[PDB]
Amino acid sequence: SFDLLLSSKNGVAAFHAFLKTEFSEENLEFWLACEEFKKIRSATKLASRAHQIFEEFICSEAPKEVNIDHETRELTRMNLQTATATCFDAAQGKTRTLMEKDSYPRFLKSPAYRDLAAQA
Amino acid sequence: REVKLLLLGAGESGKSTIVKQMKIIHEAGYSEEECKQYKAVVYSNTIQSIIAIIRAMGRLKIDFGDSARADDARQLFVLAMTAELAGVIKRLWKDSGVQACFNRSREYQLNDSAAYYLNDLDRIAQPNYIPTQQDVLRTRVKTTGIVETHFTFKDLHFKMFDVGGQRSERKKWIHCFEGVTAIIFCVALSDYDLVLAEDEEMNRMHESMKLFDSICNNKWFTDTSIILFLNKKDLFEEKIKKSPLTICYPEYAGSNTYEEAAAYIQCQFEDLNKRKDTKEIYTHFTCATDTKNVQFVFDAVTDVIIKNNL
Ligand SMILES: Nc1nc2c(ncn2[C@@H]2O[C@H](COP(=O)(O)OP(=O)(O)O)[C@@H](O)[C@H]2O)c(=O)[nH]1
Ligand code: ALF
Ligand SMILES: [Mg+2]
Repeated sequence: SFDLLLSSKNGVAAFHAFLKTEFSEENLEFWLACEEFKKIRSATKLASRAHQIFEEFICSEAPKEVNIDHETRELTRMNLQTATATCFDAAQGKTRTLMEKDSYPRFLKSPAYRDLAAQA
Repeated sequence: REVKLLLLGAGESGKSTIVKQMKIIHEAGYSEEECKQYKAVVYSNTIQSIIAIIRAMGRLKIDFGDSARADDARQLFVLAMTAELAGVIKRLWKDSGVQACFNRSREYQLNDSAAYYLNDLDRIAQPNYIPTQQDVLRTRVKTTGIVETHFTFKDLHFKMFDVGGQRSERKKWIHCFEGVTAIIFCVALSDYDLVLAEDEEMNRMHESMKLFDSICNNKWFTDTSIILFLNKKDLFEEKIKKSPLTICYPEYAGSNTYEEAAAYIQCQFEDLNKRKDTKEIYTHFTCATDTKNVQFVFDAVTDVIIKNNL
């Protein structure tokens, strides 16, 4: 499963190295930015952190801008108006699917992993 | 004699499908095991297509022909293959309100393979179902990043780099611009009446044109073979009598028929060339999902990549 990969320290780092090879690491980063963000109980830190995550990965002039459609983008922008813990669930699902469907299967057929399973 | 080749183009123009057609042509087809791996995608492609139409009905305010479909729609959303879901999906698809919405897909975002999968639900929904080569070809997965794949045709070895077409992916394209032998630039002809999935204010064809102006005339590619695939011709053919090209080109004085409108698109792109004396856009009308056609076009391309590089 893909859910196992995303749960382990080793797995994530290995998967990152691969995504770097295909210039799509921004996906995994955001997804990890979202799993930290939602643990925040304070409504101020959420407030600020939401502007940070949105500024880096979502925004149309974003440095690590992730590939999501117009609807999911502008929804996440209206979810900022009051940043709760779920603010990015939509954007985070689009991104998870992007990794699961497209680049996760290539990773399983990569030598990066092929060797580390051969070790396993 | 290793050649470096690029598939560039806006999102959903058909780059990844051309990459699949290499695996089929210049390797030896898909296995049966390899096909059984595309089940999930076909099923998910199908489920996503139909959700897309139904969500558009509440936005566009279109009624079901038969009010009991609301109850299936509910189940659809919650369930997302099994018999229950198939039945739900089938019943939704046959509904006249659903079909009125499907015939207005230009106002929202719908996978092009929708009709193909949905019209074939009986086969797909079977328990012992194994995708066909075409089913596999019809599958949609968003490419994110830059995928390098190596190929050996009859007279050429190819390093072939496939990229994502969406705006957020275009930053990354600069990683493979060095020593580029040829660029196949995909354009989805059927996009003339559609908007971008990443900007609803932006017509997809005007987007491809701006993109093409910038690649065609880019300094990096003075020495690269610019090849222009006018793709999804099959989808365009069955569109054009239903939806007029004036959506995309208000200037257009010609008939909304397949050949003339296709000749017109072609000229628009080809007019973007800023050094026509010295540079030649090699144009081909393609159906990416039609192996035979992509086989014939790739022979014509290869010849240009010999003539212009030896
Ligand atoms: N009927 C038809 N479908 C196509 C054609 N080209 C691409 N498709 C389908 O349209 C979708 C987009 O193709 P894809 O290669 O994934 O787009 P990409 O983002 O440019 O790589 C896929 O589901 C393909 O099966 C074509 O020429 N004809
Ligand atoms: F340009 Al794409 F998936 F939309 F390769
Ligand atoms: Mg692709």
